[PDB]
Amino acid sequence: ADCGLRPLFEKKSLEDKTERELLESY
Amino acid sequence: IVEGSDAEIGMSPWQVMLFRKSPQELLCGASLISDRWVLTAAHCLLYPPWDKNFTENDLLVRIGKHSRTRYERNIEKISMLEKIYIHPRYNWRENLDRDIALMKLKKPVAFSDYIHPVCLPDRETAASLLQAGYKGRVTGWGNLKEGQPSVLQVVNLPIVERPVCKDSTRIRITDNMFCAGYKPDEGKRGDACEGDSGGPFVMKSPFNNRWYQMGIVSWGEGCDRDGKYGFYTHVFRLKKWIQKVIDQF
Amino acid sequence: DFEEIPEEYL
Ligand SMILES: Nc1ccc2cc3ccc(N)cc3nc2c1
Repeated sequence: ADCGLRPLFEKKSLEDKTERELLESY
Repeated sequence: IVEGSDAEIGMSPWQVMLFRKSPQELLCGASLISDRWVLTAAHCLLYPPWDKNFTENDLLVRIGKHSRTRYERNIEKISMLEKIYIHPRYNWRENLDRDIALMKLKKPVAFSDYIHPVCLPDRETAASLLQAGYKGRVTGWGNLKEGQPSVLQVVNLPIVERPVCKDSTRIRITDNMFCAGYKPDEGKRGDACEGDSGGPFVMKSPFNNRWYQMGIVSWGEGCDRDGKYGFYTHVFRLKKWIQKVIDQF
Repeated sequence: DFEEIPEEYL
């Protein structure tokens, strides 16, 4: 239900160092 | 992980370490899918050709880790296993088809900044995201070359077209596998390696911004060898089995 | 090579 939303990233609206690489490949 | 980088703290809160009790050693990676369940590769536990047949009492699950070797005192949580379930049709004789296993924890772990479950894909998420060229992310404490990292490593890799996967190996590829990695010409490198098996291949949905586990690190021929690819268990194709066992008890 | 873990886990 709360799955896949990281406390230190998604929950605080912070992005990790390389996640944009993934989103840009879609 | 070969050609990856150090993971950020809390970057992969579902990452689980499969740890042998005696002797103390890293066996494989795994992932947290609920407060009580861990998903990994069946070959991490059962592989007769090498006399590998681990039972619940042989193992510990360590969750919330970052450092490979350090006991992260008020950060990681170590759990005992209650029951291990291996896919009844896991094919260790031939090609590691249906390389998947579920482990039920003795008791629920509490979530924290460092411990949080990953989502399992539904039909449409799998359909939208499992496409050649789309990149997923692999994490683990496995070897850096075909030596060992001090901290969790991460690498992002593109899913590869089925034809090129099947044409890179003599092994028979099934619908329950997909392969990923860069082609020789693409310039970029990266692959899982020994110690990374059982770990998660995850993708972030652009629709709801959640991380979903699309694959499990299953097998490869060497590590980061040109013209070769990593093979992953297709999590969605085996979700019926996953739901069945978590429903049973 | 791994740091010793608390004995209540073994
Ligand atoms: N993509 C991958 C996935 C799993 C792997 C497991 C391995 C086990 C032993 C070894 N010598 C090399 C391995 N390489 C792998 C490469």
